[PDB]
Amino acid sequence: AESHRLYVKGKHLSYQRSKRVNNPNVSLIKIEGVATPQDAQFYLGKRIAYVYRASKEVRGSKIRVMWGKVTRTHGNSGVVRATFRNNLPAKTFGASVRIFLYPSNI
Amino acid sequence: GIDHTSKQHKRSGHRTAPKSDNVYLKLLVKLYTFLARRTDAPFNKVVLKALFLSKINRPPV
Amino acid sequence: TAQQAPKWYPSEDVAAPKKTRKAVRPQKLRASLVPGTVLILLAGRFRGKRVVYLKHLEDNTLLVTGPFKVNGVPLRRVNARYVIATSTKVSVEGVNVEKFNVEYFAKEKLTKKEKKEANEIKTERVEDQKVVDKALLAEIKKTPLLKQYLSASFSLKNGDKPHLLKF
Amino acid sequence: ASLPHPKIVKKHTKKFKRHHSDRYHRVAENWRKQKGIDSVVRRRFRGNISQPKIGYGSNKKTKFLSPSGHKTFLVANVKDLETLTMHTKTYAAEIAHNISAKNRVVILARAKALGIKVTNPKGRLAL
Amino acid sequence: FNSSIGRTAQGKEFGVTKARWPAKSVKFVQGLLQNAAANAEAKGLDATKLYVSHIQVNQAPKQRRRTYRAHGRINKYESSPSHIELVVTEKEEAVAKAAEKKVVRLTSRQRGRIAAQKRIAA
Amino acid sequence: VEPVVVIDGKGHLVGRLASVVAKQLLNGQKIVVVRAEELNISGEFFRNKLKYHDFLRKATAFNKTRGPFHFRAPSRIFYKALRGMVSHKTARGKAALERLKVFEGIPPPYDKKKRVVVPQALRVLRLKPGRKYTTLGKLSTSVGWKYEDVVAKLEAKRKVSSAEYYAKKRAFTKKVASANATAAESDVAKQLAALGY
RNA sequence: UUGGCGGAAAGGCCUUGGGUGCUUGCUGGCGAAUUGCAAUGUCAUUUUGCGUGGGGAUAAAUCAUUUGUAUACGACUUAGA
RNA sequence: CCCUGAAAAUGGAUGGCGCUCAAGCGUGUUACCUAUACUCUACCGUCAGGGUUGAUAUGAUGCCCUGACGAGUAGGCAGGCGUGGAGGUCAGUGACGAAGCCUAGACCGUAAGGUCGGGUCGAACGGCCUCUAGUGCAGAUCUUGGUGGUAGUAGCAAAUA
RNA sequence: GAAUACUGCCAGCUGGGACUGAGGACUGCGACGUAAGUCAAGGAUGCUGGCAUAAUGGUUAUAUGCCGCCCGUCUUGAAAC
RNA sequence: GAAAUUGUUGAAAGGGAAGGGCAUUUGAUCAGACAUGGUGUUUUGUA
Ligand SMILES: [Mg+2]
Ligand SMILES: [Mg+2]
Repeated sequence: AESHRLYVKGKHLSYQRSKRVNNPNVSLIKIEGVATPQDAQFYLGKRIAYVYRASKEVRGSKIRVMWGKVTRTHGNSGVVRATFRNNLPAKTFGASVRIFLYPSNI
Repeated sequence: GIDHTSKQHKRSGHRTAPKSDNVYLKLLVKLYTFLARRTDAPFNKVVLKALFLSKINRPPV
Repeated sequence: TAQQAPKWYPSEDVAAPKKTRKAVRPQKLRASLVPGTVLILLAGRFRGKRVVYLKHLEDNTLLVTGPFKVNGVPLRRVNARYVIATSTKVSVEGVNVEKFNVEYFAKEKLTKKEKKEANEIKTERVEDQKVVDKALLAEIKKTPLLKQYLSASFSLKNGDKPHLLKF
Repeated sequence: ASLPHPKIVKKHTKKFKRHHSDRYHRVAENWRKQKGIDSVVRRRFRGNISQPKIGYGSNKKTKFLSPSGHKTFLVANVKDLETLTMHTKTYAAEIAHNISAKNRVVILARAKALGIKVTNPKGRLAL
Repeated sequence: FNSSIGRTAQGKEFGVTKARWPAKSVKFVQGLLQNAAANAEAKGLDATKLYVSHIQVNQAPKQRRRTYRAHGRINKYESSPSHIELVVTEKEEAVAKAAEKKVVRLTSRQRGRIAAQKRIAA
Repeated sequence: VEPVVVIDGKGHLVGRLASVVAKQLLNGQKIVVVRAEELNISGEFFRNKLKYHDFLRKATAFNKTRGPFHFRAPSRIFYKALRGMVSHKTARGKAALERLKVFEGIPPPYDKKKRVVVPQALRVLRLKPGRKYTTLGKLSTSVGWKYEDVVAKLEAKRKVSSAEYYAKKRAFTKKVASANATAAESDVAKQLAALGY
């Protein structure tokens, strides 16, 4: 067809933070479509990929991926907490990111 | 935080393993620490503690 | 001497591990996976394609087929955590899948010397595929539009919420 | 070829540098504790440099081990090298910096015969 | 070294405003340029492709005199002399080409994808 | 969900719209706000004129040129209210603010596009009926904006052209609705009705 | 390709005619495997350079000289085949 | 509750934007955010309580088991790192290159520090057990010596040329 | 004559998610079993894939998010005008 | 033949200082493990 998307779009909002101290080890993700923790409970444990590009070709590609997963819900509005192998570079606040449907329970 | 009722990390204040560098005294306290550990007699513990003592705590008899 | 010595050397004998208590009970699959279910492949080379599930294998994998005449997916095994069990059900009674096992799919592992600088199929595999898919498509022809459904790919459109979608 | 060990973890892999060693050239970056009465580093304010303490200490099963898994032992000649004959899987030899090349070839030959690992088998070598 | 010097129209060539005419420096530099051209023709160079490839100036030891200031004080009056060196070379052609081999590492999935593309197209 | 979101600023409250839009930019949504002369501020016109005069008094004493700049256009008033809610002095704030452009009227890049509203910042949904409000264009031309009438003339021309568009669109959709109704009650229509479409 | 309309930042919208390709509106035939149980598995647009081969056109500014409606110096205003 | 009473000097502060059935005031119910605090786990150290001379191989100040604890100026104590020189030892290193110096190169230690590779260089130096002291610097308007910014700056204009 | 709400109990069942895997022959307390034996009972094992190299990682420079006042001294109090 | 301080070359950043801490992107640079004993001799220098 014309669409081939097998993931859900999301936005990298910020780190986990207090009013004046942030914590880069936990990122905050807005998954689009979900507006409550009860709907966000479907997406727990799903893999997340941040997909970006670079000028230098490394192993056949100019596209590099950072992997992570959803761990828990955050707040009352469907924001989730996500942890990555290496933390997200904080210039990606507001950048798009992919939530895959695996590991599936359905 | 703990509301400590005592001084933390304090030494017991009783001298063990005597401050002398006498090798025969160290052999004697090795023998008597074996005896105090395993013979379950109070005499061995008493003489083991008396072996640690300094000169002014060991008056001549 | 430059360095003097260590007064004690550590022993070089390696100790044995303790006797473990982790036995292997078999995998308890989720309830939506019954044999004959149409699955959607979430990842892999054939991602977004709808296949039919036949047999639960020994290494917790699912035996699936396209059929190969419909969408070009061969006889294959997939992971149960990488599929979506749709509610669409066909009957796979009349297919002899006990031939396939974990030794049926062997990669014939490659040596470190054989490096592909620049750059085939088992005949046993191809007539096994031809035996099973002609038994599947006879069950496919009963209810309408299943051949078209299995040939078409799955993809998420704008406005599709997977937490609200029923498959 | 080393003895099996747990995963080596460094609690603080960054070097502890003296406060204002970046600021003044007369202040070397060897660690000194701030004994000042108003020092933010001594008072441990947020956003300042961290200080060395006993909590950063390495695991006793992991301490003094190279990433290869051996402990470095400095050697000066063949008789010093031969002390590691029965302890090859725990210690690795390192030729001292002041050994000449014509002795270094002898030490490397004897270590290769005895199966001993040398951590610097490239010093003063001509090609 | 240009703070508080005068401004001039002849810096428009170089996009600056502050420019001067250091006659003594020009005399010394052009004497060294003449000597280097003489060395080049003695060595047997082309004498038409020469460009000044290297030049640097750094400080010689100072030469000190005295200055007499009010209320009977002495200050310094020091000359700051120069060490100058320069190298003229012939302008050659393009330097080099044929860079590194850049050996590639591909996974089995990448190799299967490239083989699939090579099969699926011509 | 959208590449660019075009917001019709008419009938909106300035602070509530700015707090919606600033969060949208910080999340990464591109926003363009049109018709900035029709924003509303709650309160009397005299109260908001006094507020702007209190703001207009504030300037740097030794040099007025480096003081706070008092911008007079309604779009720049909205930009001031939004820059107050974005941390504009950082690189993240600058990158957020470059995803925004605010206009008086609807310029020709955006007069053929779709305009949306924000229902949690709409005056008729937020204020109690009876409370008094202002128009940002009236306040701005009271404090020194020069282009209130040329925007009105351009908006009149644009509305005439848009009504000419809408008449044709309405005629076409009535033809399409007539054909859909006559092509309904067939077998595919009843099967789609059973399946929910 | 024909005809319009659009100046707020128009640079876009509509329309006439023919060509050409596809059509999943409906019914068929062949292909796909081996990326080995997943690895973004690579499909977008931004700028520049160098080659082709096809058009298009053949300038000024500054320094120096000069002026004094200008001027600390720069700058400004003039003149000079 | 709101309003009058209610006047100060640079421009101005419920923190700012702003907010009017509030994003105000009174009150109630839930959900949610996060401290070096609490719970669980790992690791480091300290303290305490214990086990273990049996043969083989070492270290009994050793090895092992268990539990609790960890803020800190003035100050006290303990364990260590480094320097000049001395007794002993490694029949230590070295002109096939000692010492020194440079090195956004590598390794070890929580740290003081230690080790290696490369460059430069040219004649002595090191590990360990002990002994000894003119033994560790950022400051003292510290001492001696050297060098900057200021800065191509102030200026080099009395005595007719 | 019932139901339901509210509160409380179950040594009732069961689904999803995250972090941790310390220890290293055996010894103990138990459970299911007539027994052999088995087990979730004094701390993680089994199966599989890719790569085997700057890919992970270390160092260093830069960028981004948040934080960070100049040290020493006297002082009740120092970033101190 | 050190440092202060300086010249050239190279790399990098720079909207009213610079420097630092935690974390990661990007660029540059770099260490370690990769054999192992092994059924085995498909073997040459026959062990
Ligand atoms: Mg320094
Ligand atoms: Mg004078």
